Amino acid sequence: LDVLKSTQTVIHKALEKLGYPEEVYELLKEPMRLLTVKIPVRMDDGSVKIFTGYRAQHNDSVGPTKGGIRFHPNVTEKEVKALSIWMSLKCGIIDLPYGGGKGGIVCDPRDMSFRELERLSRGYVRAISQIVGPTKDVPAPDVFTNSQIMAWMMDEYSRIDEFNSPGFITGKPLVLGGSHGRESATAKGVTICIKEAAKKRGIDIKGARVVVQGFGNAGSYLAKFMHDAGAKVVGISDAYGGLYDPEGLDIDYLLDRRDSFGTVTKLFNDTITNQELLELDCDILVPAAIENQITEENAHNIRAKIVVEAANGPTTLEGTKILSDRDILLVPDVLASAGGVTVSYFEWVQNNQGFYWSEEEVEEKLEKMMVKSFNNIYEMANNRRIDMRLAAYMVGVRKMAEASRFRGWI
Amino acid sequence: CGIGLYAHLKGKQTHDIVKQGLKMLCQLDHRGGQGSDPDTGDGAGLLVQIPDAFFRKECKNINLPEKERYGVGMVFFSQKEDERKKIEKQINALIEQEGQVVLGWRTVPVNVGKIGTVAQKSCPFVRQVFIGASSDLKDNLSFERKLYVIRKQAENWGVTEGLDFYFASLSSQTIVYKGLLTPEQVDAFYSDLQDEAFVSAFALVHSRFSTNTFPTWERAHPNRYLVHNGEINTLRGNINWMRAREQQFVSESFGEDLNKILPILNADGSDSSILDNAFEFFVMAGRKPAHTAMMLIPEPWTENTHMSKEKRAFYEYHSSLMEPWDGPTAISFTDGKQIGAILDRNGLRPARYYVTKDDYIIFSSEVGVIEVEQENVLYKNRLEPGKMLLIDLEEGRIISDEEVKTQIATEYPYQKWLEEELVQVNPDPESREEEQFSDLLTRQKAFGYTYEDIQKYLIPVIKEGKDPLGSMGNDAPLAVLSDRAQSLFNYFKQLFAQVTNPPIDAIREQLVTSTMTWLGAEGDLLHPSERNVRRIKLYTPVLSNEQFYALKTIVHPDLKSQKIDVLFSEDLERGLKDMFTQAEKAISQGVSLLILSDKKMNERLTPIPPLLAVSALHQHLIRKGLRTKVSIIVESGEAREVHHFAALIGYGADAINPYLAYATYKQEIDEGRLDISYEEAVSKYGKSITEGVVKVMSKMGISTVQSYRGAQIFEAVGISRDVIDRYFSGTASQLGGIDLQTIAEEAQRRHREAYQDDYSKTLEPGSDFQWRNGGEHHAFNPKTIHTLQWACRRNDYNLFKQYTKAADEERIGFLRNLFAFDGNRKPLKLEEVESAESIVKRFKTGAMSFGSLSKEAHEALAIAMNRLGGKSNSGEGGEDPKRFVPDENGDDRRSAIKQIASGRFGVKSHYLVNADELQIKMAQGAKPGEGGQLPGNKVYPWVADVRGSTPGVGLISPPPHHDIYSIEDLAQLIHDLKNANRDARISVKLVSKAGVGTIAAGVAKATADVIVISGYDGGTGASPKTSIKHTGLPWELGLAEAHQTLMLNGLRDRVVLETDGKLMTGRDVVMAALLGAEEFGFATAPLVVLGCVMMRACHLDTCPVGVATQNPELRKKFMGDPDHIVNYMLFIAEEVREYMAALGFKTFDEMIGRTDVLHVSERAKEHWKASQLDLSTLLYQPEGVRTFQSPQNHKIDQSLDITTILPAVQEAIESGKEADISIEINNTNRVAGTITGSEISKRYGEEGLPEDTIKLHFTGSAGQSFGAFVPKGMTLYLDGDSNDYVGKGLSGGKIIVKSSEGFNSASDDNVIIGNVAFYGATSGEAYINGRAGERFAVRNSGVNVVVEGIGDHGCEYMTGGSVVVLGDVGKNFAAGMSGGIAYVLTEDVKAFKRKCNLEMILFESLEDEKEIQQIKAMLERHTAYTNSQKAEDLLDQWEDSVKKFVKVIPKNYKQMLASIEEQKAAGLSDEEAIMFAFEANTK
Ligand SMILES: Cc1cc2nc3c(=O)[nH]c(=O)nc-3n(C[C@H](O)[C@H](O)[C@H](O)COP(=O)(O)O)c2cc1C
Ligand code: F3S
Repeated sequence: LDVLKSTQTVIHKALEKLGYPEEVYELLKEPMRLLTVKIPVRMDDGSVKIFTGYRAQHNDSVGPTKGGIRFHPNVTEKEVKALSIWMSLKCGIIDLPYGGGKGGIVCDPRDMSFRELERLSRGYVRAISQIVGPTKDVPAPDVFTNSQIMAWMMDEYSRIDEFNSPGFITGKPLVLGGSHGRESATAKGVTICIKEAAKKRGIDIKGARVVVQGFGNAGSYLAKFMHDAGAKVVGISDAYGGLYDPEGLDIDYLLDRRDSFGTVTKLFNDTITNQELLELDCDILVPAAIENQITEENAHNIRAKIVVEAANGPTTLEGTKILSDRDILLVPDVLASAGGVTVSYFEWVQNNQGFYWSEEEVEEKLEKMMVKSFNNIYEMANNRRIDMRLAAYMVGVRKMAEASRFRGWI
Repeated sequence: CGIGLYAHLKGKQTHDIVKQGLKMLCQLDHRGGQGSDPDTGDGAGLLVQIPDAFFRKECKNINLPEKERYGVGMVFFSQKEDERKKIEKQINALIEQEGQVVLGWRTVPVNVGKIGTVAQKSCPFVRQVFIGASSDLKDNLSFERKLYVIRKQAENWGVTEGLDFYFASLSSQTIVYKGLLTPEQVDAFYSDLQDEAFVSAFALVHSRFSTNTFPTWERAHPNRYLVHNGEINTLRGNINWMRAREQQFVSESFGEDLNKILPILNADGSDSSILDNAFEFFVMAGRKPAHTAMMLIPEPWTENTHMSKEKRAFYEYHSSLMEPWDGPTAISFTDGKQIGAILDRNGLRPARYYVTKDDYIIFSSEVGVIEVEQENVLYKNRLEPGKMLLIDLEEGRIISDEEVKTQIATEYPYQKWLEEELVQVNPDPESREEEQFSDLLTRQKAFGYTYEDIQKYLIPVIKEGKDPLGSMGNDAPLAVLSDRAQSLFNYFKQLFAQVTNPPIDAIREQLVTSTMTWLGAEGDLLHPSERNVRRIKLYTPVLSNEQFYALKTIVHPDLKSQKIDVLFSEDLERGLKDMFTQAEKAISQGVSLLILSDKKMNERLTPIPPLLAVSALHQHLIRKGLRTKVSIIVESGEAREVHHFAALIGYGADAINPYLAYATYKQEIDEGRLDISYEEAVSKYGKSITEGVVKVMSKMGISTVQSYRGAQIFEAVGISRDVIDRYFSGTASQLGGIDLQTIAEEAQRRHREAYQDDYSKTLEPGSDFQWRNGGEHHAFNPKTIHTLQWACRRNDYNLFKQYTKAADEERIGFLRNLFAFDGNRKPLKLEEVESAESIVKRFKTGAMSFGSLSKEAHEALAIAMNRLGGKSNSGEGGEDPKRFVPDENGDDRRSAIKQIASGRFGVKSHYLVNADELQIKMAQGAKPGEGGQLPGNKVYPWVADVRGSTPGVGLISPPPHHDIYSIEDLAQLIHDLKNANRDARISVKLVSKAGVGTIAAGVAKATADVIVISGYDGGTGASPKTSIKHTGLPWELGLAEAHQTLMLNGLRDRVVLETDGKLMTGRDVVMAALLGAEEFGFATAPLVVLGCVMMRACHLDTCPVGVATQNPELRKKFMGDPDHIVNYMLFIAEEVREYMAALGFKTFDEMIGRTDVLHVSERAKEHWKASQLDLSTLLYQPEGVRTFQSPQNHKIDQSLDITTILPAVQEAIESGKEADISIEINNTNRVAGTITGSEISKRYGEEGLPEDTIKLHFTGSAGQSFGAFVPKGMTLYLDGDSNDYVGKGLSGGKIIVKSSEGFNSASDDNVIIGNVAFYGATSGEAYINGRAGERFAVRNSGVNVVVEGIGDHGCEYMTGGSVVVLGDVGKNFAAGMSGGIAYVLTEDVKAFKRKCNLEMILFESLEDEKEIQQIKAMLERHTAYTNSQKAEDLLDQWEDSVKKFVKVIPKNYKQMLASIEEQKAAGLSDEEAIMFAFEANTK
């Protein structure tokens, strides 16, 4: 309910700090093209139910738009617009040629079936094919969406445009023309960011104590990368608890025994709750778990020098203020979790070029982009006495506002 | 019983090896028992290579080709000739059409007269068939494949015809002889063996035990290829999975021969035959024998940190395509030119083998099987678990297991395949939604929830991290008899292992467990590559809401998902058929995961019982050969107990999503109770349910969830035979019972009531584990309780009669209430029948744990029963020796029944000799397949002193008897106890179960005088609640089956059956007697007489009446009196006598077994579902004798003890004078010393004699359980090597074991003791000059030992004493060690850290001067008595040795010792200091 107002307020703060007039705020508060469509669908029983669609292009002054698609049964226009603005901020921070956007459908993948999902996606594309194209829009994977849906969308856009357009949609399967490393992008991004933050703060990465709560694919890949680099992991947690060992935890063995879900806790052994896990001694803390964990009570108990919010807004304003007062570096989530967007951009570039890179090349390009962006934001945040979240928002809005001013819409 | 082989490594052949193998079999014979007559052969056979020399010399009419280019067959025929020649022609036709040329046929001469009567009667005819080789068959592997094809086709044709014939073996390198023969009879019978023309490389052998007295020639092994030991507990799920994969096997080596070989296993065959069939198919498929053996019997690959990465990947890959075959087993297979030997994943059988300078490996069960030159013996090793003893005749070397395993693992890139092809289903963290229905109460009532169930089963799980406990085991009537509507789950009772296999533990043996579950579709087993492993794998069977939604939302084309509505309207058959149609349509489309959901259920659609639906789907899928292509996930609301969970997994469910339980937790958290967060609560519930599932698995012994998944380990009680065959095929049911229509009516009634529910918004209180007025009826209602108490206290007979009437009539409580007398006979006067004094001598009090009860209550029970003249009992908690002397007032607190439980707490020479009878607690009614836990808080000093443990230390009683790994070991223990107390009667305690008749027959053959059948209705001090409710069966079925089986086998006149469990009335006593009881046990009723109010809080140790609490404050409130118990027993006897007058029976043995006087009451017919039961099984009397007359002749005579030792030692023992003798002992002599120890203890007592009074010498191999129950003052110099269970139950004295005199190699590095040593001992010394076996010093409780290395699981459950290991140590050392010390020598400290189990042990380095001096003195005595070079070198280098030693001590033991030492230094008395330290520790 408050997501749109919060986004507008933070955008207003960033614009005020920049010093641009109010015309840029007036233009950027609201997405420039919101479309609501109704998608007919045929169920297995033969009955027809109508799903409500959505699509929002926050801005396209920079160039082609981009956004994900969530099959979340509570998706609404306010959430869609807020997510479009958020994606635009991500693109601005990473310095991509994207403007920003988001789509969604009001449905329930749980009760929905396989062929019915196929037909739903196909009807969605038939509905919104007019305002979507290689130079106008670019769907991407998101909540309740993955490679099969990407492939169906690609196949249908090929059918409707009568010519192959692999670069039309990102996140495709490898055989269809996908990009390698699509699953470890977030882990690689957070690895680069933690490395650079440690370098800037003087904390030696060699022997650095690390805690990774939340052991999904992101946590597993981050732990593996930290172990490869040299830093020791002194804590892991998952849905079934956690562990603790000041002198390493055999990340190789943990990954070898890693199951489908990433659960690692023993059966007949006591576990440590995340609340006490946060308090354990460590140099860097990486909350990548349920949101609203760092608050006033645990702000005084946190001990890590560097906190990276790989998740979406795991902290709160009070916790951010307390950490800033304590002089604990806080990495914004907008920069922490941009690996997915960066790898999607690389996939789009590969499709457009028609030639596919390799894992090493993707690694090098991704790390270069991440280090450059992090260095720029760190320099700006130290030049101006502000919080890193404010610096991230300000940097993200700078490119969009300046491009709009050049293009003369204002 | 056992196995054996005498192989020459280099390949040279002679008749000497065959003769030595026959001698080995003859020596092994002694292990088995006696059947109907000693001449009968329970089963034995011998295996050799093809004797081409003898064949060419003898046949004289076959042009035998070269060695490898033909095969030899062995066929068993009936006595008739028409079918013989018909089958001969048909086999020739098979060979001709397959293209091979038949060389001819031969008849084996046989000596029929050299055989016992039964085997002579069943003597089948033998003919050997010679097969030819065509030029196309270049390779002997192809030749063997064609021979296997021919054999399987012939077997298929035979079974189709219905004839009775068997192929003993058909191979080009193995010919097998076997039958119902004793080894001394085999040579005479098979006159071929006597010829001096045989030349073989190896000679495998085996002797069976034949649990039942009716075996057949075919069943007895050696099988076609391998010899098998023990039993397989997964042989139903095994067969189901194998039949499922049968339809889908495809390969190129067999071509189209799979159609011919479609039946790959014998359904009617036993475990050994089934294993041989499957193994032979796998190895013929194109895999190496070692590779397929490793595939079938894997090591513990999950939870083990001592395994290499290549091995872990190997086993992870193979577990994904083929399940493990758990159970006690010692495989020893062959393939003509290669040999192997394996133990199960837990190593539950002994295997010790020799090596000589002439390359003569002697692998056998025991050590002294044959005479060997100690100057030529080279290695004395043990086949440790997870180690492959592999031999290759052509190479003539013992190929090392490490390199075999390494190269097998590296043959393929399994690590890369696992790393790459695994599928990730990482859920979205932003897709969270705490689901709610808004009809929580309605759904809960529909699925049968109760407020009692919630508040007593769900909150306690979260609070305690484990399943909640209980006491006073279930007494409610069965679901089939209960009038109240009950879910289908209550009809199914869990099962457990009694004999032929131990119930393995879980918490302490976590390294062996494996909870990995695979979801998806298996690939081509015969040619597997990456698609067998492109599957989802889970860590726990249970699932959370987020996980379930992720699985459903996965849209990968290979891993599809389908949802099937498991609901019905009127016709259950229509519903099941429709569900099958959806399933098969989805499979045709290509799905791999099925979701059975009970959601979307309204007043018009009701849910099928999830167990029934899952079983029907699984059976249909298995029958149609598509189960391997799908994965059945189940989402049913009625899933909240570990019992329901285990039933679902066992009968097919891939995963469970207790959405109803999760919603209930959400509602409670929203309300405010259970303050813990929702996610933490969900995780804790999942972990607890997985722990419970592991516990249920451990009860049976299946250590793998994957194996248990196929395994059907439930016994329906009240389901019709037709329904069982249709949907639950393979399940055991005795009485038939309700039908599908009745089940549907019950479900519809429950659903309609729940969805009506138009009066209140509350859940009716449950009555499963407590009594609430208007709820489910219970046996002990307050009316019965206080009527019984009043009658007993008043000595009034009318009140007792009213109590009996109330307890028996007005309801259906048990099966025995459905029996009624005919009423038309000749009554006899009360003065003409046997008397009450004669009645009361056949009663028992049942085992009563001293820890569970109070001293006052226990002494009252004992005094009452002893005064009455019956037989009291003492629980597993031992007994203070002060009770063995009558008091001045005449009271006698001595217990006539001394119990020998798994703990072996108070087992001692005095404690055993001062007794009248001995029991062996194989299991109890409540917690059969589980042990116990007595934490520091509940173990008081006045209990610890009696139980021989430190005060305030949490004791652990292992579930299984570590001395009982099979019926042979049970017989050995029975003999040991009889030798310990020649003047007592041995007893065993079983529980009613399917096959209990077979187990009883086996026990009777094992020569147990008395068998006790205890129903699950019996009580218990503490046990898990689901184990209370859903374990065991009523004792009526067990007693009936045992009596029928025993008296059919002919051994019923050699044992004395008994009964106990809710024997509350003389009517119950008469029912038991008619069913075939002889003596009865009353435990729950005496407690009620004494003052117990059935409050069900014994586990809490807070009894308000002070009957089962150790607190002195509560004990002061006790009010019992032995007079009340005497009155109760007298009233029971008088009522029984009145019924004897009514029935006109003159004497006990005259009435016993007269089941013809029983007929079903009309009330059973009136009952709406109980009328569908079939009672002819219990109402049936085969001809025979029905009373104990024979004395159950033991073999105490002719023992070396009585023959030689005692006759020259009576004077020494009686005069207290020193005496020395030397004796030659062979493996046949089993115990060798327990008799002298018992004599010493009886003559003197606990004090014993001065140190080193009797110095017995010994030489050569010793027998099993050598030197058991040796008291203080004795000394057994055993200058040789021994067998298992050395020093069992030691109670003082020394035991010195040194290698042979002619053995010059590293005796400190060659094993010299069996698996288990010093089990349950209390105090003594020991000096072993060599490595020990697996589970060394299992329950040491004060015995100091010195060993040079030990096996695995060593020092498992120590509670005192000390151990000094001068060498390496196996994995999982000190698993559960709650006391004592272990000065373990080691060099690689970190490797020792990793090997040890870190749960409950703290490590140090020696700093105490007293500790150093004690170790130095122990090593000095060790060297002085042994002359060990390792010990001498350690003494020389003491300076380095003190630094290199490592000390291990538990935290609680260390803290208690420190506190008591501090108090003693302060200067307080021992008792007060102990009490103060205990209070401080357990505040
Ligand atoms: C409080 C209590 C404790 C028991 N403890 C043991 C025990 O430690 N070992 C055992 O074998 N049976 C134990 N039992 C079971 C009885 O000894 C006996 O085997 C039988 O179950 C009693 O049946 P009943 O309820 O008709 O008296 C116990 C029973 C009760 C009620
Ligand atoms: S059930 Fe147990 S707690 Fe006391 S009242 Fe009876 S002995």
